[PDB]
Amino acid sequence: SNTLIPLAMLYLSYPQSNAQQQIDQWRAAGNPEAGLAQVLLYRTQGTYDQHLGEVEKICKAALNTTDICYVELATVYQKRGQADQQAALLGQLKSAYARGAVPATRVDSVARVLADRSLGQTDEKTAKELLEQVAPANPASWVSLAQLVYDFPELGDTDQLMAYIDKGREAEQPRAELLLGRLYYEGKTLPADAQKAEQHLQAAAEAGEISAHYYLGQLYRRGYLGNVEPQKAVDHLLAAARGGQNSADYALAQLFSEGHGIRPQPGNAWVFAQLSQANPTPQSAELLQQLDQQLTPDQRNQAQQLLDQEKRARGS
Amino acid sequence: APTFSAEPCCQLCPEAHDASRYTTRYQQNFTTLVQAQGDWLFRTREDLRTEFNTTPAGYKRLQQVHDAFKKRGVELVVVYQPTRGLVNRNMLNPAEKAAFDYQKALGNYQAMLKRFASMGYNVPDLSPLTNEQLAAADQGKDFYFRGDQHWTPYGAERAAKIVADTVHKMPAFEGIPRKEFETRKSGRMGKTGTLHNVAGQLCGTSYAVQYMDQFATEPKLFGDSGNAQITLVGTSHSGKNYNFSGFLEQYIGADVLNVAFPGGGLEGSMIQYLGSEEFQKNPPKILIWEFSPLYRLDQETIWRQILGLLDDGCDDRPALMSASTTLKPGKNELMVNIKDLINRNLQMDVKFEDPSVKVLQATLWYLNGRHEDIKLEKPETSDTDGRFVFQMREDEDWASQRLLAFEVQGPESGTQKVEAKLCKRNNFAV
Ligand SMILES: [Cl-]
Ligand code: NI
Ligand code: NI
Ligand code: NI
Ligand code: NI
Ligand code: NI
Ligand code: NI
Repeated sequence: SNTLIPLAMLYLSYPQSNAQQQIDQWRAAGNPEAGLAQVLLYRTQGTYDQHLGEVEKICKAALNTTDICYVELATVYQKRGQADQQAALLGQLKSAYARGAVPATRVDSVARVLADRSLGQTDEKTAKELLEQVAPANPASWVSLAQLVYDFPELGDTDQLMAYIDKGREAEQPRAELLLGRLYYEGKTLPADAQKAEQHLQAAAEAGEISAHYYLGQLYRRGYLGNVEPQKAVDHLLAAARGGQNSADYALAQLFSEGHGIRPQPGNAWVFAQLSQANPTPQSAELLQQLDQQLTPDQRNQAQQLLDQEKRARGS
Repeated sequence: APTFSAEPCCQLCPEAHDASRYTTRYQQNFTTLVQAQGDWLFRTREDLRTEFNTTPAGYKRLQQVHDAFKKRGVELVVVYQPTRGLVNRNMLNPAEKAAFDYQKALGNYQAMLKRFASMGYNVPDLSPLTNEQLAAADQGKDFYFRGDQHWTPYGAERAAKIVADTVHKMPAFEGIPRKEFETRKSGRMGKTGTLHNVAGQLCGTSYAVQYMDQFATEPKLFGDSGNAQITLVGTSHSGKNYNFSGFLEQYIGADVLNVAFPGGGLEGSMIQYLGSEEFQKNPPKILIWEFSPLYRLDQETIWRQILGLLDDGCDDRPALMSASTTLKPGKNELMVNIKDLINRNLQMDVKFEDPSVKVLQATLWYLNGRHEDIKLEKPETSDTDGRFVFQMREDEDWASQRLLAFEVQGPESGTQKVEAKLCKRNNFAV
């Protein structure tokens, strides 16, 4: 029907109209999408982690009709450390995929849940084994494998990692270019190569990923290629910020403050520290206070002018 | 919509041209700093010198050291670093590029190399590396860091190629086992240069970190190797940071024992190695010695020590006088002489029980109150042997004076065990 869930999405997405009582009426009335709707309510109100047991009840009821619950259950079992229920769920998922009941991308997303360090202890080996079984039928999972091996070197060396990236770069997934850029940037599984980093990050940024912009900005800022390039750093960091990377704004405020080969300009540093406050940190406001006490009132007013002129980023 | 621009900051302030401001001893090695292209800085007195000479006493000592090593069965390869000016003049700004007399400095540098060659030293000719103009494909691989006194690994490699050419033409290289090596980029370093730091505190400014490739050299049934027969003595320039000994192994094709360490200067690494039992039980066929025009080559207290050590100090030898004493604060009279102990035939060997002793401050007493006050200082950047070895003085009339007493200054507090032997020199045998 796709009826109750889009309606709940409407009632929550713009509360210009209760929603929990409407879901309770749809549930007392026995409408089978009531539980999926209340799970959606939990995720949008930010209470999901407080009702994991009921999420399990709902999705274990709805599993055979609503394969997204495979991802939900897995999440619950990763959060609450339940290896037994997770083994059972993965068994039924392998079966469902064999029977043709669940698409390969659902297996991919479950594997990526199993390897999400932010959920608790991961099961990266099981994730690898699922991805390797649906990768031939779902090429995106090659990149998933490439990222898994990258975060978990346990499961593969750099040659293994590159084999994955090559099988996925046949689809030329921009994520693959981003991963190569990060690999040469971070110097973790290989010695850092700023030139190869720059090339693959440039490829990634021309294809969509604004995070490549963050990395390029940092690269020109520090000078890993041999020389600091101030304007390129500003341009790329600014694109990342205008794309939704918060760490970029603070970066720019650092760039206009620290010297290190870049001429300090306190007003623009001010603008960007203020922008960085969207997700504030101690260092953020501390830089902001130092800069603010360094400026005069007329400088502060001109800086507020740029601040307001930059929040006038329509960006939609 | 709004545009935000950024600028590269900070030509050297005019105040750094004021020689008045380099007052401390450290600052004196930077007098004075001049701005060049990019953030290349240069020290006028050391980087842009035109004069590479020493005194006749210096040349006589260098000759004696060569001949003494040769009697011990060691050939020496002198690596005499060309200056930052000589190599990277083309990064200078037009004014300084036109004031620097590169032809005169080049000629005098080559003349000092020929002088070294005249005494028997094997001298790799590093002048072809001066006036560097990198190929387009090597744009960032400058011989020297822009704001620091050390070569980059690329400079070290370029010097190593020439040193290996010299070693392959050397008869001593015969009989030395051959070994293949592989050298790879292994990581990246960031140099906050000394010149940039001094500039920064003189002008209240700040410099970017210069990043640079690090390199590593690995040896590639009974394929394991015996002991090195080539030893590298040197400074921080030969340390792990720049892989000089790695490149030497790679291009010589043989093992190289690296005994350099930062802070050793002209003589620290050498003095510590010569006193070692590695040198006395496995003396090398070839010793490569790395230094630069920065060091005065006429310090008598350095060469009295090196020459005493080349004669193995006072061991396996009858003692003329000996002391086994516990020093206390103040003056401590270790030995009092009858026998005609003639300075020119004598050496002193002093070992402290505590290997952390870095300074020997002592007095050699001769006839009628004539005395020599000595102060020997070990580098504070390496674990050293607590041992001080020195020939008696031989300049002016000193060579004939007769030795009467030897006393040593105690520690500021506490007590310290010391042993001292006075002996005759042999002629640099076993
Ligand atoms: Cl996820
Ligand atoms: Ni922004
Ligand atoms: Ni700083
Ligand atoms: Ni010779
Ligand atoms: Ni050769
Ligand atoms: Ni160093
Ligand atoms: Ni006196």
